[PDB]
Amino acid sequence: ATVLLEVPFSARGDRIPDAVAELRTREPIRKVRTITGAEAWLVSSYALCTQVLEDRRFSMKETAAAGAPRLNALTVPPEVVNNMGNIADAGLRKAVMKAITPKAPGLEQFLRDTANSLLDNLITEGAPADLRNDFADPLATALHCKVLGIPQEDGPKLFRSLSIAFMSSADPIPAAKINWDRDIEYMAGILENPNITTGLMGELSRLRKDPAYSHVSDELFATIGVTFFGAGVISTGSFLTTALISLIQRPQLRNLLHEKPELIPAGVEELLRINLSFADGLPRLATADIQVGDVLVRKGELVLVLLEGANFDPEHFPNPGSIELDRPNPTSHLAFGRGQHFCPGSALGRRHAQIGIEALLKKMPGVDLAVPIDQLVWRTRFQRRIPERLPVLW
Ligand code: HEM
Ligand SMILES: NC(=O)c1cc(Cl)ccc1N
Repeated sequence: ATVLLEVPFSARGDRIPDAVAELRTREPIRKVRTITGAEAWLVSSYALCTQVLEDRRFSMKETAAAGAPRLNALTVPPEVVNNMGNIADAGLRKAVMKAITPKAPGLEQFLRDTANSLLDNLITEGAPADLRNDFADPLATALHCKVLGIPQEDGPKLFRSLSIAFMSSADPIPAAKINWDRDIEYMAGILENPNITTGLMGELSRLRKDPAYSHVSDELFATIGVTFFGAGVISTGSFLTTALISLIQRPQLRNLLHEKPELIPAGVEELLRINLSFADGLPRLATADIQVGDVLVRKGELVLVLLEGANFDPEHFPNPGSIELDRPNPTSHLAFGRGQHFCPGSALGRRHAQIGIEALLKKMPGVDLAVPIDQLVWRTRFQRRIPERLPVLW
């Protein structure tokens, strides 16, 4: 006899388990068990992932309901799961999004300079270098500090909350509350800080004093800075790191982008499509009985949308395991989600990786793993799959 199939299948972000294809072919929606012991539906075909993400009756908000089947424990106050709905209601949606485009003046030059300088330093210290801790993460952290308008020097302390903040835990994490509360006081201080006038926090400080926002709470303003810092640094640093590994593992692809750097955008778009950085399916709670393939999902039940199920579905991406820079549907992957909660930092996520890859390829054209790929240590019980250290030589 066997327990119900458990998720996640594997912390490894350098290979998709064979089980995913088997599941997608035989059972594109099946019952699994999460780390909390709750039952959920795993959706692993493009068509069904797309359906669940586009049907708002599969609610993100409701996952936070007391007594709901859970993927993992909340690392935030329950009202913060409705973050984007709260931002929408307070009239802050247009302002938040305009503040987080890679289109801001001199932001790209900032990324480029920062990536180059992180890289010059690696080269000066000599190989082996750690591309996660000493390149991709400081790059992400530096980008979000610039973007928020906060001092660069504050980034590493805020960054160190993230190994806890993005845990995927069966149980509540005392440390997450500590960090959350601390980082919220930090962001509040920043709203009251007369020198913080640029980026997202500079803008939020203005709107805060505007009579049109007089009834928006201080908690929400601080929450926006903590959440956008955390979600963004975690997501871009994780993505970049594992996209480097895929790049490294493909010297032919790396050559091509080195010769023809104008293909880098088309490359990152494939790197996003194939990325395994999201460790768990996207959770949603059925607010009604909804047919999904052969299964009638009952109101109250948890549904997990498996992003690599969609992104490696051969019915939508032929030869899905393969990076092809000339697919006719290149950006239709679900790497940023789909429908109501589509990632608001997608343009920023894209530029960060394009530039980080671009600079890496110029400075380190012979970049290569300095250990066998199996030696990478994968972070467990975490909402991203990342190698703890990315040791490389060049
Ligand atoms: C390449 C980097 C990134 C990847 C792969 C990525 C992935 C995603 C995905 C798949 C979702 C949808 C989650 C869901 O529907 O449950 C999402 C939502 C979100 N992301 Fe991004 N993301 C990235 C960069 C960013 C950046 C740069 C920011 C902002 C600085 C950001 C902040 C958010 C926030 C606040 C949400 C919630 C959207 C909502 O609830 O309506 N992430 N991220
Ligand atoms: N800074 C934090 O501790 C934190 C950040 C996010 Cl984005 C989510 C949960 C957290 N505890």
